[PDB]
Amino acid sequence: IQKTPQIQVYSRHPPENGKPNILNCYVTQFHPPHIEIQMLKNGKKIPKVEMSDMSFSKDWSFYILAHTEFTPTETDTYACRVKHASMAEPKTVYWDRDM
Amino acid sequence: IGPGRAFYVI
Amino acid sequence: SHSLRYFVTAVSRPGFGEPRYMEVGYVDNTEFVRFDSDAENPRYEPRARWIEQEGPEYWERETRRAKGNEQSFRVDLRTALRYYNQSAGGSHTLQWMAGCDVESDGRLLRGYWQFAYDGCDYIALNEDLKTWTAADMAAQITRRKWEQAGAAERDRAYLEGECVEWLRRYLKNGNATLLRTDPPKAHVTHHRRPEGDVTLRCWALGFYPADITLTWQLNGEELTQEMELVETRPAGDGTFQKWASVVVPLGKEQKYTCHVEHEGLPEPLTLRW
Repeated sequence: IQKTPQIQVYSRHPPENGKPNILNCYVTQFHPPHIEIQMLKNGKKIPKVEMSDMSFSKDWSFYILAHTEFTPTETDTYACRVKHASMAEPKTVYWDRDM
Repeated sequence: IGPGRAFYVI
Repeated sequence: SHSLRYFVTAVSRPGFGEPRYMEVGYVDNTEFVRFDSDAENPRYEPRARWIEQEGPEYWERETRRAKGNEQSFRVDLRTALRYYNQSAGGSHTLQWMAGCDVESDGRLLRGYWQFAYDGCDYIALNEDLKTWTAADMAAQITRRKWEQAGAAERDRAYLEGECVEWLRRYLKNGNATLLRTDPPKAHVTHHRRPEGDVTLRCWALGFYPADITLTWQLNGEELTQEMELVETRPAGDGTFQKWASVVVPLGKEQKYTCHVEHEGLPEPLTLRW
């Protein structure tokens, strides 16, 4: 219904093991506005995540950003799962650090 | 400072 | 060239009490003010460190303005249910964008004022700022109402007046992060693929402001529908990121060229692999 979100998971800086960073889950280009966005580390939910950048694509589709401070480790796995009305079931997207 | 609808309703 | 832009949204929630009204303000690509009707004791708050030292007479006036608008949108919402004959069971979405594009010399280039219902365009102020453009026969009802009432004039006065005046004022207090242009960090990467060829991805990192074009060339010819492209994304340091990639034959990765144009580039970059 009315556009399907485009989820991207990435970091502020190119990642380096052991050095503090910020994890962004950028969800964009969707409608209707109501949407839920969870950040997952190894499958359990991360407690405090901030929401920023609500806008319209000059054609009114919505935009919203989720971010969190984290430290990349070789053994940990990150992901963002987003559920939208145009979508049958919540889509989980995994961070890959080598884009 | 933002704009105001000024109660110009549809 | 600078712009002051405001994004307004009101969404109904049937059964779930009063609808949600919110406002977000931007200068260029920088957020600085916020409003949300689901916060208890809904008041206006600063979203950029350089604005917070505006005074209480400012914020109270901004609280007054929003709350006033909150009412118009609730009333506007129910009107939508009659222009279109829709169920009183479902929730709907009403959008609103208003702003101005101002040249560095204080002159404006463009001013916006325009509404959208349920994610689709509805009514919009024309470039010349004199008459309204109504999308359908449901929206044209409003046009006549606002033409006779001389609505377009008042709307025009904000854009021409207060918008320009407050941008000039905004641009002197937050110039540290607003009056800045930061150059892109570009390069090309190679990735082998299972399918037997190669993916070349062109990167542009850490630039500001957010306006940027990323492009691929196969000896002078552009492969627009061949590249895959993500939307400009915030890096969260005031800077932005973006990339675009194509698929090339093993052995011919070096025939393809990548270009980056931005303010932060004295001369437009050219990259290969």
